[PDB]
Amino acid sequence: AEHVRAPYNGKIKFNEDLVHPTRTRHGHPAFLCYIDLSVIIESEDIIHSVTIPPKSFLLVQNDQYVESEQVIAEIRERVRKYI
Amino acid sequence: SIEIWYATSEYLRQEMNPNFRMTDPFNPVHMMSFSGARGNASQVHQLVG
Amino acid sequence: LVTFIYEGLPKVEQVLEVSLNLEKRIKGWNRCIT
Amino acid sequence: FISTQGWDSEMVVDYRINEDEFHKISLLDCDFFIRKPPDPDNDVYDFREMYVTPPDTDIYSVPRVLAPMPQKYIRCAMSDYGCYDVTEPPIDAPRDPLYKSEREISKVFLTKHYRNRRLNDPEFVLDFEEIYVIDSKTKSITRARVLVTVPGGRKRDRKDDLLVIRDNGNSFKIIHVGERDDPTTVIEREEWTKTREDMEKHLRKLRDFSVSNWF
Amino acid sequence: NGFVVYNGFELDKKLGRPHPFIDPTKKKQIETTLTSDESWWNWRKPEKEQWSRWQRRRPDVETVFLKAMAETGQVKLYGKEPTLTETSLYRARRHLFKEERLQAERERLAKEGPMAFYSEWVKAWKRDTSREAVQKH
Amino acid sequence: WFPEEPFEAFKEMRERKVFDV
Repeated sequence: AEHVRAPYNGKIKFNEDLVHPTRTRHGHPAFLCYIDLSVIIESEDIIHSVTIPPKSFLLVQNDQYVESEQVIAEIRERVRKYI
Repeated sequence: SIEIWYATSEYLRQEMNPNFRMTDPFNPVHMMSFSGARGNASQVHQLVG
Repeated sequence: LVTFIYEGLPKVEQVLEVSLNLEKRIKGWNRCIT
Repeated sequence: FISTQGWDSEMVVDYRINEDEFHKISLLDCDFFIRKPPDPDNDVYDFREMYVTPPDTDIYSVPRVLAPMPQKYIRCAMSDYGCYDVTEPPIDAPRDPLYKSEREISKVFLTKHYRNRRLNDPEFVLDFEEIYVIDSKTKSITRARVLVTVPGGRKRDRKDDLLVIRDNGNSFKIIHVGERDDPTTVIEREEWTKTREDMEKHLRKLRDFSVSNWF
Repeated sequence: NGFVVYNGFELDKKLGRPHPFIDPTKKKQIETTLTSDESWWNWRKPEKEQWSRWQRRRPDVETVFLKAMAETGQVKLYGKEPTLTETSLYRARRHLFKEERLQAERERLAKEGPMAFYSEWVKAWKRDTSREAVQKH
Repeated sequence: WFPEEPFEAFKEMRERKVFDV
């Protein structure tokens, strides 16, 4: 599993209608991506674009603020648990 | 908890060498392992990551 | 309270002392060639 | 003899020329032929008839021309442009060489002598405003875009000018010989530029980069 | 033909003089982001600040030396406290500034003379140490 | 892999020079 990390501080810009809502294995809401999605980070100097490959989980929302080196996307026995 | 801290630990190991190569090329820990003399990146990560 | 169900050198030693396809092709080849 | 000016750019002629009257210019990807008028110095070139062939091959073809070519015979000085390929070939037989150095020539510059003066002439100077570039990769010949900065314009003292060639043999500039740059200065300028960009790329990923200074 | 032709910021960046990484004039804000009312629970800023044990910046040699060099005017920083980017840049380029200080000390020794220069470490010496005073003596 | 089909296996052995007529 490879983690896409935000390369700049900025504002996430993408259309949420091209992605399918899901639920991560960590219990978080997320967007499943099956296409060649384009994500825009509006940084302090210029606008930057990050390409998200298909079959990947997009963990951020549109218009969300992200920091540099922050994970924004994820690319991808029998045990018994007691409560 | 397992995967968030494994991803954080593995990201420190990746950036350990470019940090050494760009900002402290003659750092003793870097030279002792980058030259291939004694020690690998995993053991240095145990010391600095 | 509740129960959840969620998902080297020894290897080379057993090969020397004796693949799933190898044992299935030998079975297949034996009954046909003769 | 024949006039290749204005002909096709990459067509193969239907005859084998005689190389005794031609300038054979050998490059990495082709051998370039320019008709040579007889002369004791062998520095006289006739650009009306030219041919390009694959290296060591007699299948001649008219080269592609990207600029107007001279019509009268002009005396020129030839200088090659390229790199060295110092490789470590695999050692197969006993006493196989540890290294192999070859001169990969990719461009050939033809610089006209000022008023077609000879080398033995005590008043010999080079005319850097008249340079023709031969490219091996494109199998073509062009004229150099020369930029002149030394004062004087068309009429000046040709002895005091210096030619600077950069950008893979594409930038040609004439400066005064006094303002020549040291080789150390050139190497350090290139190193400083590349390392400055690399360092800025490395530091960009930090989240306080936007509120940080260079120093 | 037409082949022969006869003829603050953006300068500190060219020469390598101290300058911001991002030009203040060519700088834009980051607009308005989610206000925790149009955000998922996992991306909401906590209501109260959380104790971290990493809430203080780690001390090091680079910060102290950069603050001293900013006091002396050898370099200028974006703010009062050097950032981690500036600390990394200083760690990369720290030998040049030390060499500049050493050369300045050598020049001061050559200009003032041994009596004036080395009297800094001889406090019991009360005589005048200028070259003129030495020549008079 | 030699194919499981016996005649394809024979052809493979002929091509790989394991066995021939």
